Amino acid sequence: PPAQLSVHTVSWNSGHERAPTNLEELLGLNSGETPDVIAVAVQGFGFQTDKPQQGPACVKNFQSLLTSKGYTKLKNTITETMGLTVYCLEKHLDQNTLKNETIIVTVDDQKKSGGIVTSFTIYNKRFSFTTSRMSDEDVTSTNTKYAYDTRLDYSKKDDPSDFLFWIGDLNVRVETNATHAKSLVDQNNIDGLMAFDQLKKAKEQKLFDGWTEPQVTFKPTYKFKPNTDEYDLSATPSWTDRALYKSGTGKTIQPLSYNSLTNYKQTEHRPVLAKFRVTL
Ligand code: HEM
Repeated sequence: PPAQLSVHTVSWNSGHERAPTNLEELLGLNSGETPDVIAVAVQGFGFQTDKPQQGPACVKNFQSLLTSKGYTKLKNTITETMGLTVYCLEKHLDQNTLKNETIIVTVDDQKKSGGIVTSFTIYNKRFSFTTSRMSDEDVTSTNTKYAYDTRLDYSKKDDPSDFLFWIGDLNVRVETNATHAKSLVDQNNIDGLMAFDQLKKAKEQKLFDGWTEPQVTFKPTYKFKPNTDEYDLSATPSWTDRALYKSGTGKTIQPLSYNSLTNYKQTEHRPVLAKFRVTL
């Protein structure tokens, strides 16, 4: 069994938009890296039913790029508002110990908010990937707007997973006015604007307890005028798509890079790509 494995994650609050043609950039494969595990999370509208019939292009296009690099799709899960797919290189899998398992958590009677957790074991180490989705208006188990539920947190099991990732738009925003936020963006004072970000507030309320976000050096990923790099200042610029990590068992998880993908500009939010090296 290997000393270390690499994991790439991407999430995007893509809304109504279809999957795009250059997936190598999206998955962080454009400089020839070969991650052991890839997870892709989307938030948007109407996936499961699929009235635009983009399901088949999703499958066609992802399966065509990834199967020829040695990936097996462990699971794709879709709801009306979320999608989560996890891929792993074929060479790591053993059917007798993989114990591939997904749950879906619903918090409302329309099944629009909640999350997905997909877990599996390779080399006797358990990985869990979560995505989640919450509305501002929702009544919730936390009495906050944040996309946390303890059922989605596999570090709060009696037998916590070894490597945990939570990816998606957490419904965490920047709590200041648009003018001040845009001034801090224009000055590139990322840490100054992050001071107003709600993740620390969620953690003060004991949500996302013990979860770490890699250092953010990129500008807010929302809200943009589509096809441009111009902020739509009808919303305070915020960091929407996030990647969080933790270990339940004291394993080292080292972020290598964490960045927004500004070249993908076709919508209001920009995708966020994180790359990690984990030590077994
Ligand atoms: C641009 C954002 C999107 C991304 C990144 C994305 C990503 C993915 C991924 C990675 C898969 C699994 C592919 C595989 O089989 O290996 C998938 C499946 C699927 N996607 Fe998307 N998707 C997007 C947009 C959409 C939209 C707008 C719809 C329509 C509502 C949609 C509908 C579906 C459906 C129905 C499946 C499952 C189809 C099947 O299992 O036959 N996707 N998507």
